[PDB]
Amino acid sequence: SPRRTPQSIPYQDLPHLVNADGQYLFCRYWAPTGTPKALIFVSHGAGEHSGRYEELARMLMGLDLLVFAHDHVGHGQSEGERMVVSDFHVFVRDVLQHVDSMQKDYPGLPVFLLGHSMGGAIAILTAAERPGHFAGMVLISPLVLANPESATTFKVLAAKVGPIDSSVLSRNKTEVDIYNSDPLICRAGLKVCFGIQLLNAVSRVERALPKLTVPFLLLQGSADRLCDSKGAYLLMELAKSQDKTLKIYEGAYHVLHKELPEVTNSVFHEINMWVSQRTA
Ligand SMILES: *C(=O)N1CCC(N2C(=O)[C@H](c3ccc(F)cc3)[C@H]2c2ccc(C(=O)OC)cc2)CC1
Repeated sequence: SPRRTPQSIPYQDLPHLVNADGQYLFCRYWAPTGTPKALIFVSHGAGEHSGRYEELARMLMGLDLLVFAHDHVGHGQSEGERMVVSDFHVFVRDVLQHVDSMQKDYPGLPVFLLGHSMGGAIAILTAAERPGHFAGMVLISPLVLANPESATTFKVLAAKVGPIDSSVLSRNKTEVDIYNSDPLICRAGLKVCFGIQLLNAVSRVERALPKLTVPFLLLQGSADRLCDSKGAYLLMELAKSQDKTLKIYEGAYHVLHKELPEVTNSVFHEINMWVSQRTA
């Protein structure tokens, strides 16, 4: 019987990969017409999927980069129980599988990571697992901090065994409406087991910072209620990277690449300049 996405589309008709656990991951590619100058993997956040990066990926592809992504396990069109992961390292392992496959096909090219929220924690853990392997990282409100009250709470709830208000994601109301009606987004509350894996991700990110040397661009909104801006300042201070830059968007919420047009246009421009300077 054909393996199908959670939306019932056969994987045989879609770009995909099978991970180390035998699970099908839905893949996306945005390849330039000419020979690519670099590769870039796009790592999405919790509850979302790779299609949300369509416009950013088309901008990167226009700079002669070959952009690629997959929906993380338990997300979007990939297999797995929704927003469940046996251990957070599965996300890192699967990104390395896809990166290694692309590097086999395009040897010699520099490879960048771009990650938002949970996807940024995955990008940090990926670059920390292979020091010197990546040319750079673009982090948009990465998940690097855990609230201590939620942390102790989830540990006790896990020893025994609510959806986010979409308006906190962005000040751009049309983008909030798009988010609320995308069938590939999981807007359900956090499962206790997955909350534990996000706390593991935060703890692992803390331990990786003394070894994190990859160049990075960090974009953070000052009014982000999901990833507090304090974490972006701590990441700038604690990462060992010789090439690190922070840009703060005053008043902006969490999803900077889908924020008010003035913020989104600046985010696209800053990522373009940063990646262009490091692929020249
Ligand atoms: C990006 O993919 N992410 C943004 C942050 C989000 N998140 C945490 O880091 C919080 C959390 C809580 C308990 C845990 F056990 C593990 C992680 C969770 C969260 C933060 C803020 C809110 C909110 O509504 O603020 C107003 C809801 C959830 C993970 C995904």
